[PDB]
Amino acid sequence: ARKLVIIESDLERAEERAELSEGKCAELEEELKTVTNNLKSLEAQAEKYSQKEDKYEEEIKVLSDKLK
Amino acid sequence: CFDVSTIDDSGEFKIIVKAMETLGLKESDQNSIWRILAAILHIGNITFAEAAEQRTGTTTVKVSDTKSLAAAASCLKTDQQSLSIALCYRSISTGVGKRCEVISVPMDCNQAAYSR
Amino acid sequence: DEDETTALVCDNGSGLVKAGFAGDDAPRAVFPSIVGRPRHQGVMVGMGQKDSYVGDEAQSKRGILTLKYPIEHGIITNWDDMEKIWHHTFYNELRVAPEEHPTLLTEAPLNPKANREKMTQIMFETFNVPAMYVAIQAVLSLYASGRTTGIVLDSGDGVTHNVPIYEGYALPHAIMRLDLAGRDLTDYLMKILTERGYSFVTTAEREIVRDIKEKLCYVALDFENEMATAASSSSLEKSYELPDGQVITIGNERFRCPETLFQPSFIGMESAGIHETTYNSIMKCDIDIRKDLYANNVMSGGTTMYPGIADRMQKEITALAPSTMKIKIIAPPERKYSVWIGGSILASLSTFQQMWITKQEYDEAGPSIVHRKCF
Ligand SMILES: Nc1ncnc2c1ncn2[C@@H]1O[C@H](COP(=O)(O)OP(=O)(O)O)[C@@H](O)[C@H]1O
Ligand SMILES: [Ca+2]
Repeated sequence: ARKLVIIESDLERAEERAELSEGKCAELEEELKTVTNNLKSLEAQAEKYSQKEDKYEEEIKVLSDKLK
Repeated sequence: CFDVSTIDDSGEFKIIVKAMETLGLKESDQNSIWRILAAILHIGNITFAEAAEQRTGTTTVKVSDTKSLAAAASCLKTDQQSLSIALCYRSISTGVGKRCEVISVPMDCNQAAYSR
Repeated sequence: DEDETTALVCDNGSGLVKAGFAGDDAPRAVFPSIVGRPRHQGVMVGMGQKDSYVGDEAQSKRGILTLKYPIEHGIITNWDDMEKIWHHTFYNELRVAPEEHPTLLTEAPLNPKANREKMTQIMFETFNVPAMYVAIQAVLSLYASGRTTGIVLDSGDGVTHNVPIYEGYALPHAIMRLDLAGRDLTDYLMKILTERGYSFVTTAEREIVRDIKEKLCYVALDFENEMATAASSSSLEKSYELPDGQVITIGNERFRCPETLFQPSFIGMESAGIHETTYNSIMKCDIDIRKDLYANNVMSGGTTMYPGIADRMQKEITALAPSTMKIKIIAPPERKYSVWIGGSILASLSTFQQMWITKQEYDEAGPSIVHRKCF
C-alpha cells in the first residue's frame, strides 16, 4: 500500500514535468517559427540596403569625376 | 611564357608516370593526389580586384571574378561567402575560454595580399 | 622550445589584463583586473576567505565579493592588494616564472614619478626581473596598424590620451589627460537608472552595467531629431531579459549616457569634448603639418566600438577645422587590441635592448635608474 503511494507520487511528478515541458516546448517551437520568419525578413531588408549603398558608392564616384 | 622549344612537354609526362609507377604510385593513387593539387590551383587563381568599400583613396578586398573564388570553395563545397568572412577579415576574441570567431577586421591591401 | 629563451608579452588596463606566451600575435588569457574580499565572511571555515577573489574565479561569483578596484585611471588607491594580482598572472595563467622571462608593461602617460620607482621595487627586489620595460600606451599601436604619419587617440576604460605621434614623441606637450572613461560610464548609469525603478546599488552588480552596455547602448547622431522620435516606440525600447530575471526595456537610456562623452558638462567638468582637445593639440604644431593629420586619424580603444562613434567625429571636426583637403579617420574595426598588436612588435625587436632595464643597471644608478635613462 505504501509502495503504491511512492510510485503513484512519481506518476504525479512525471505527469507534471511532462505537461509543463511539452507546454513550453510547443510555445518555444511556435516562437522559433516567428523568429525564423523575422530573420528571413530582416536578412532580406539588409540585402536591399547593402545593394543600395553599393549603388551609391559607384554613383558618388562617377559624380566626383564629372565634378573634377 | 609557356611553350618552349628546348624541353618536350608531352614526352616528359609519360616518363613522370613511369617514375611514379616504378616507385609505388599507381594511377589510382595519382588521381587521389591530383585532387589535392587541383584544389590548390583553384584557391591559387585568385588575385582579387579593387574593392570600393572605403571612401577616399584607400580600399579593402572583395571578389569581382567570382567564378574563380567560387572554384576555391567549389572543391571545398562550402558557402562561398562565409569562406571570405573569416579569411579576408581577421576575427579575434579569446579570453577565459578560448576564442569565438565571427566579428572581424577588413585589413588593408598590404595585409590582404599578405594573407593571400 | 628549442627556439630562443626568455620572452613574453603583457598589457594591463582598467578592463582586462592582456597577456600571452612568447612571440604571440594575440593575447591568450585575458582577465578582469578586479580584487575584493567578503562582505559575506566566506563560511569563514569553508575556507579562510583570504584570496579577495581575483581572476575568472572572482568574475564568476560577484555576490560574495565587494569589488574594490585598485588602480582608478592613474591613482592607485592601494599597492598592497596589487601584490596578489601579479601573483595570479605569471604563476596561474601564464604558467611561467617571472625570474626568467622579461616583461613588457604599459605606461599610463604622465604617471606620477613616485609610482615608477615603487613598481620597480616590486619586480627587481621581490620577483627578481633581470630585464623589463614599461612602454608608453599609445605609441605602441602606431607601429601595428602600419602608420608612421597620423594622430593617435588611444583610450578605453583608463584615461583619455590625445597623442599626436606621427613623427616624434616627447616634445612639445600637445597631449592631454582626461579621467572620463569606462568606470565613469559604469557609475553614472545607476544614477539615472533610479528614474526607471532600477538601481544597481553596490559595486558588485555595477560591473554588470558595463557588460550589458557593450551589447546594445549606442550614440545619438543628433539628440534633437531623436527627441521627437521617442514617441515612436520602435527604435528605442528593446526587450533585454536580465540573466536572473528582470526585463529592462532600454531605449532612450541607450543614447542619453553616451552623450556625456561629447558633453562633459553633464558631470561638472569644464574639460572640452574629445574633438576640441584635438584642436588644442593640432594648433600647437606647425601650420604646414595639418593637411596630413586630417588625412588619417588613429582612433583606438574599446570605447571606439559603440555604434555612432566615427561618423560623429567627421561632423564636428570639419566645422572648426580646415575645409579643403579630404578627411578620413582610421578606426580599426577591432581597435581595442591595437596596443597588444603593437606590443607584439616591440616584443620581437632587438633595438628594444637600448630601452629596458637590466638587473645590474638598477644597482649601478640607484632607484632613479628609471628616470635617468628612460623618459
Ligand atoms: N566590441 C566592444 N564593444 C564595446 N565595448 C567593448 C568592446 N570590446 C571591448 N570593449 C570594452 O572595452 C573595455 C576595454 O578597453 P581597453 O581599451 O582595453 O581599456 P583599458 O586600456 O582602459 O584597460 C572593456 O570595458 C570592454 O568591455
Ligand atoms: Ca590603460
